[PDB]
Amino acid sequence: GPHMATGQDRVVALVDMDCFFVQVEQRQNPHLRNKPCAVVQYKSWKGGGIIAVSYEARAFGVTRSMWADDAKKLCPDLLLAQVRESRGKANLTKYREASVEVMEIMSRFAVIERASIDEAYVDLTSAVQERLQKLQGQPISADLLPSTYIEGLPQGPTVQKEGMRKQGLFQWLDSLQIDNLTSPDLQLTVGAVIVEEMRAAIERETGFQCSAGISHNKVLAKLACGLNKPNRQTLVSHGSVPQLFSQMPIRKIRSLGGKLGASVIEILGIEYMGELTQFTESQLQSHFGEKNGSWLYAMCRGIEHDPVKPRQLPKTIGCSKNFPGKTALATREQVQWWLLQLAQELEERLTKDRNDNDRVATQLVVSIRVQGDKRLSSLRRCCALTRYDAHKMSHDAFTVIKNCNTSGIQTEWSPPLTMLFLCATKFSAS
DNA sequence: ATTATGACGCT
DNA sequence: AGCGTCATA
Ligand SMILES: [Ca+2]
Ligand SMILES: [Mn+2]
Ligand SMILES: [Mn+2]
Repeated sequence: GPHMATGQDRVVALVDMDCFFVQVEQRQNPHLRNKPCAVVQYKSWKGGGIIAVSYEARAFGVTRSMWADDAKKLCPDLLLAQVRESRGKANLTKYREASVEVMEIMSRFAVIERASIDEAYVDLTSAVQERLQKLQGQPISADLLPSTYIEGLPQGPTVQKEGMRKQGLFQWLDSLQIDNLTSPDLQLTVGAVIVEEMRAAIERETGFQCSAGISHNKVLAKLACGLNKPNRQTLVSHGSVPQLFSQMPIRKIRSLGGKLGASVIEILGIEYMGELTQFTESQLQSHFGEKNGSWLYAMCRGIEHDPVKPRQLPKTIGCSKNFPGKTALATREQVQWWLLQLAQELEERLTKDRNDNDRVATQLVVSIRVQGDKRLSSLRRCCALTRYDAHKMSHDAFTVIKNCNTSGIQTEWSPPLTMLFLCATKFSAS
């Protein structure tokens, strides 16, 4: 009872941009705004591969991973924007730079953890405490939460969407104890007020809309964020977790979308996150290991302790290209040319990074895939990265992989290469 | 013939 | 270190 940790010590948010690469292209080209549209890379093979889709286009059934030619079958008026191509490959610089815009705004409010190109976690615990003492114990108006959903509400004893949102919010605010500076529900609510402000700032200063989740930890904040996309934010309280989890497929929780999650389902014979509560911590540890078992035992009760890491910049800078089917590299001159292409983009990004961020990478990782291998990567070798020079890096990369050539002829490369990857790692302050 | 990334876990 | 898992546009 009195000693049962409830994992309600923190306020954590996850902010995720809506249809992010699409919004980047729509800002640039006003003709794409408020239209079914998607972002595509390459074009020759089946119209190119879709990597982002506007909500108008999702209404037609267009999804990520779809070939654009196939997407056009569902949505003949689908508009497309192409990823830039430089040095023979897709170049994602525009989206990386747009990401920096958003991350710098978020950093004004709190320490952030960059979790992807389009999302970051925020630990708002301290900011909430500050805002609470500022408020001087006066109630929180619904007007301060104009885009917030309270998950699980309304409930108990209007047929429009916005009507339902306000009803739930009213019920929530009506129940709040604003006299208690330590009530977790109140702390989450103030957290949500700050996130409204953060999200307003992002939209004002970039033109980009986003969604957000506010809860007591990262996993719940991430889950919350997706519940009412686009352009809305969702508060998932500790108390909302039993009902929420009672019909929540296990694969929906971050880190359980793959083999581990499938094993939880198969081994335990369950489907929903809430069903995990019936197992002892030792039982879960027996099946899924010490770390996973403890994590599952607490997570199915809404509790997780993974900190928001103070890290706004990516830890690695990498350049990758596939060479599918018949385009696989079968000559040494081919392999060397593409290593140079990759190394030149890497040099460009590394030099910008050194100037912007006062650091230098010290290790070069080289990875390849060979025709036939189901694995995404076939071989990964590291060497020293001592100078930001594309010609040196590409020569070094070749040196570390050249023994993979099974061909007796050194001019030929066998078996052909279907992927090259160069990654700079192990940064030090400079 | 989704592709281009990027973090973190295991041994 | 090299490999695997899981994740996101
Ligand atoms: Ca997003
Ligand atoms: Mn995202
Ligand atoms: Mn997505």
